[PDB]
This record gives sequence, structure tokens and C-alpha cells, in this order.
Amino acid sequence: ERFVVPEGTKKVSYDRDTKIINAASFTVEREDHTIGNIVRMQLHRDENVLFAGYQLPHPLKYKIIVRIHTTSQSSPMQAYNQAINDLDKELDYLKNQFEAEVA
Amino acid sequence: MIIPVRCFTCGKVIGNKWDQYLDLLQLDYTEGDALDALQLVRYCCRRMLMTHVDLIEKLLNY
Amino acid sequence: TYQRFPKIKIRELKDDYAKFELRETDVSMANALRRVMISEVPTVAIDLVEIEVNSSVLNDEFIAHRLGLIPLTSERAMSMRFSRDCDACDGDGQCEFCSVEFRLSSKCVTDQTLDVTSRDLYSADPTVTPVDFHKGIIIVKLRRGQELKLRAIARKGIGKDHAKWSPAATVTFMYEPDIIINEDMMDTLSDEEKIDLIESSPTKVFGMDPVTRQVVVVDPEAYTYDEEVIKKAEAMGKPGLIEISPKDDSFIFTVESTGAVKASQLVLNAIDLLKQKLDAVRLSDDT
Amino acid sequence: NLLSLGQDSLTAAYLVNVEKNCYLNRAQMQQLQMYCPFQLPPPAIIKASPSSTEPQWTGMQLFGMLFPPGFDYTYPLNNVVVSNGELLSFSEGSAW
Amino acid sequence: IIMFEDIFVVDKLDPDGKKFDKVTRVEARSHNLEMFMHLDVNTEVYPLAVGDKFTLAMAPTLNLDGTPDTLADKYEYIMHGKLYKISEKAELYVSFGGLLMLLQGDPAHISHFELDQRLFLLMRKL
Ligand SMILES: [Zn+2]
Ligand SMILES: [Zn+2]
Repeated sequence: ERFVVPEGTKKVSYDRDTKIINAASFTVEREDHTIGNIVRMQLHRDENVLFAGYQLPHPLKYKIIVRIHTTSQSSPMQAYNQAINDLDKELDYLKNQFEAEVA
Repeated sequence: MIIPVRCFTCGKVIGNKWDQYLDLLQLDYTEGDALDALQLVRYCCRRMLMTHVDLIEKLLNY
Repeated sequence: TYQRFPKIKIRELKDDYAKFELRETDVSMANALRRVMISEVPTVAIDLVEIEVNSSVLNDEFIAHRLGLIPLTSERAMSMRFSRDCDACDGDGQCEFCSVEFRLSSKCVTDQTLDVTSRDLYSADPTVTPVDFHKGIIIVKLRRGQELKLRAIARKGIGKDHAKWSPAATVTFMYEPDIIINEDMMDTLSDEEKIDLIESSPTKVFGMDPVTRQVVVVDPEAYTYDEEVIKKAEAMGKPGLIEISPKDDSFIFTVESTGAVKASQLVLNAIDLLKQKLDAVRLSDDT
Repeated sequence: NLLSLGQDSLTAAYLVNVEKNCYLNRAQMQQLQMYCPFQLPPPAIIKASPSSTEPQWTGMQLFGMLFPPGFDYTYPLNNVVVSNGELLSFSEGSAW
Repeated sequence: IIMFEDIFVVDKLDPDGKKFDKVTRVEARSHNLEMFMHLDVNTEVYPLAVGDKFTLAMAPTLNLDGTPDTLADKYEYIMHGKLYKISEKAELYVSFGGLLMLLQGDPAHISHFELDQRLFLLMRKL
């Protein structure tokens, strides 16, 4: 029941922050600390990113809120996608290394 | 109550080790040596194999 | 700003036990890999049990619960579809994709007590045969008579719910500490104090070399991060005698499987599932 | 006041205001800033060692993100001074 | 850009413990200016022993010729704080994130310090 994403609800929603420029909040539905922690740690590697963090306010409500603040050089969505792509490439490299080590 | 399986704390299968544990206890083996012979390095599995009480025998007899 | 380049070195590899070292990566990646391999890797296990004869002293629900915990070979877990996702059938008996049928029938016609193990559990698909380790997992013990006949169905599931679809068994990782010795304050210490310092360590992390009459670092991976030697050195009056700090970019992984899948295959499946999760989380650009 | 901090809250506040020897880096400070309503203060600790980068935040500044900027507090017994919503000083006592 | 610069020698340590795992308030007396200083320094991270000599500097900004709010390479114990009390032999009370500093000297030595201003703390042990 909890595994299935709610019907009619998108996994990731984009909401811009009016008070702070170049600030946005990403609400990831049906996510846990696994994705949030690695995304937060990957975002810190980017130089343009200023604020990177995630929170899980309600354990019962399986949602993850990710807040990204960047300089006047890249959009928060661009940094988010870049971090996801870098993490995917790292996973590919780790899989290749493990496959080589097994053989 | 038969020996519990899957070692509630750890998750390791211990269902098929009760007969071996009893056989080791039949010989001149202490509880620690018997548990070590079964390759149980975590004390949760050792507790599960040591704190179990065989109650199914009384259920079958009575 | 870009991706990392982790390095993997395998120390020991077996069917159910794997120990490898992961380097040049953050703690978050290792923790996420551990969590995925302990709670996200799917396996096949019995969830629905139908019985007709239950003359055994044990209750029906107890038998069903202890049947659901039996480890089964899960080589097809990745390819199989979920029961809720399977739309070809509503779910009854054997299915070509989701459900696997199991039949058990035990009748005791002898004075000796009959033990219903996991070996006498037959399935239509040979690939879903329960893992054999021995005498097998004892299900029910039967006296004279007391027949037990049941029909069971096994479905693919995630280890997050009911904690019975988890193939991993306490997968761990450490930071692989590095030991630093001043080697100058040791000369001031007497022979008696060196022995006491050696005995202070809970595990065999430091050794005494008889030829050089000085302490050496042996097996640095078994430190367990217990501040016993540091406290002993501070008590003896030497504050900076031994400095031990964890290494943030080095890790040593220990993966123990339950027999459902191979440990290397478990790691590969965890990596694939993490990649799929990242792909699903990925958000398309909007203009 | 009818409502107090509570056991865990009081103990955590005492620990974060008494130790003063544990510093929080940028990642942990930003992670904790999610629950705090107010913005992050300056690190106030640029360099602690000749070869230590990554300027850190002190524990007392973490507790300072719980007061409005216009709020001003003074507790002479515990030597607590809050100016512009920032906890300037504290010695001991935990009576405040 | 440096307002106050002087050489200090530590007189005593209030905790005076090597492994107390606590902030240690240092007492240093200035040379050629006769100024007394209280400063909370983490001894475990930055070791200071009685009798050591260190230079101390205070600048409103770390940038060169303006840009208030690159001297980082020269020093090794940079701190940031504000001056909240100038009441006196005038003395200054600057808190670096809860770490109190008490610089007591002469009225003429310290006169260009304003109230409620942000100032840095540069310290190098020679
Ligand atoms: Zn265990
Ligand atoms: Zn089906």
C-alpha cells in the first residue's frame, strides 16, 4: 500500500522560493533517507550550490523535501539534474569495477 | 514451541541448527564451544540458540 | 562538481559471504548501498498458505508464520513481476510470472516421531526450490497419525514490509582506521607500561615486537573504535601517544546472504535498484 | 508560561550551550537549518588550525536561530545576553 | 586594514589541563603596550602552552582596501565576532560565537572601535 505512489500525484514537484532568489524546494514522494542523503552529499560537491539539505518531517507521510540554493550561475533544477547524472555515472563506474573484481 | 527460525535480531537462518546443537551438548562440549562450532560470531544468534526452551516435547507427550 | 570514482578490492568471496573494500567515496554512498541491499532487494517467499488438515498440535497461524520465513532461491526475483502489478491473473494457484505453488503432505504411520522439515516441500518450478543447507528447517513434529497437508503460494516482495523478503543478513561497513604512533614518547615508557598498554586494547590491534622491544600495529582493521588505548595513554600521562582517526574515503564491506541470492549478485542487484531509483527520481526539465 | 521545553529539549539545549568545544561544519549546519525558521548566522570560526579548511559553526550560534531578530534577552544570574536575536554569552546554570 | 596589532605572551590558563576537552581561557599580557587579554581558545585544536609568544590582529574585514563584510594565508586562527560592550583603562568585550574576549589596555591604545560592529581576530603563534 505504502510502496505504490498515490494516484494522480507526481513523484517530484517544483516550488520556487519567493523570499530567496535562486532557491527552490523539491518534494519527492515515496522516498526515504537513501536517496535524500546521497543527493545532499552530491550537491555539496558542486561549487555553484550554496545550500543543500533534505528533511523528513513526518515519518508516516512518505515524503522528502529537498532545498537547493545556488549562485547566479545555474538554476536549482540544473544542479539537481547534474547531481543525479553524476550519481548515475558513479553507480555505473562502481558496477563496472565490481564486475571486473568478481571475474 | 520449536526452535525459532531467522534469528529475530540478526536475520540469519538458525532453524536447522537445533539438532546439531543438541548433539554437540550430548558430547563433552560446553555451550560456548558448541555455539562456536556452529559458526555463530554474533551474540544475538548465540542468545537465540542458548535461550530457547524445548516445549513441543511436553505438547506431544501431554 | 562532478562524479566520484570509487575503487573496489575484493578480499574474500563466497556463495553467501563477501568481503570487499570500497575506497574514494563518501559515507552516504556506502550507507545507501547498505540500506538498499538490506531492505530494497526483492526475493521470493511464501505469503499465502492454504491448509486442509491441521491435526498437528501447533496452531495454523504459527505454522504459516514459520513457513513464510523459510529462505527460497530467488534467482528469478528481478525478472518476476509483483502480484499487484500482475494483471494477467487476479492471483490463484500457479502463475507464469508472479505466483509459485508449493505442496506439502506429511503423514506419520510409525511409532517414532516424524519431523516435517523443509526438504519435503515440492514446487512446480524447480528454480524456486527452497535453499538446502543438513536436515533442513524443522516445521512441525508429528506423533503417530496427525496428518499435515497444505498448499502454499510464494510471491515476489520487498524486504521493507514484513522483513521476510530481505536476503541480506546484517551487512556492515567500517571506516578502515589508520593508526599513528609518535614513536618518540614510546621510548620514555618503561617495559612494564608497554605491556599494560597492550592489554588495554579490547581486541588484538597492537603487538609487542620482542626483537625491537617496541610496540607495533598488527591487524589495524579490528580496532572497533573503542577509546581504550587512548584513555589508558591519557591516564599514564601521555596525551598524544596514540592518535587514531577514521578514514572518511575508505570503507570495508561485509555482506552475508541468507542463501536466496549470491552475495556478489546481491551487491549487483542493489546497485541496479539504486540506479533505477535514481532514474525514477530524475526530473524532466520544464520551460 | 504553561509550556516548557521538555526533558530531551532541555538536555539538548544545555549540551549545545555548555560544551562550546564541538563545532558543526557547513553540511550539518545546513541540515539542521531546515527545521529552524530563521536564516543561518555567519560561521564565526574561519580557521581553527593552520591546515584546517571548511570554516565551522559554534554550538551557541545553533541555538541562536531560535530567537527573532528583534528579540532581546538578559539573564544576569547565568550571564546570558541576547542581542539582535544572537546569543552573545553564557556561563552555566541552565536556569534560564 | 589592521586596527590593533601586537605581540602577546600567555601568563596562565584557567583550566590548565592538557586533556580537559573544554575551552580554555588564556591570559596574555602585551609587550611594549601593557595590555591584558582574556580569550577562549580550544586547546585541543589549537595548542597553546604557558610562556609561548603569539601575534594578534583585529581587522573589520579580511579583504584588501575595502569590501567590508586576503589575510587568511598569513594567520592561522581566524575568528569572527562583534563588540557589544565598551565600558571600562578602557576595555573591550567581543564575543566570537559565545567565546568571550576581554581586551583591557589603555584609553589611547584602543579608541577606533565602534559599538555593535563586526570585527575579526587574527592570531599566529610565530
Ligand atoms: Zn543473531
Ligand atoms: Zn500472476
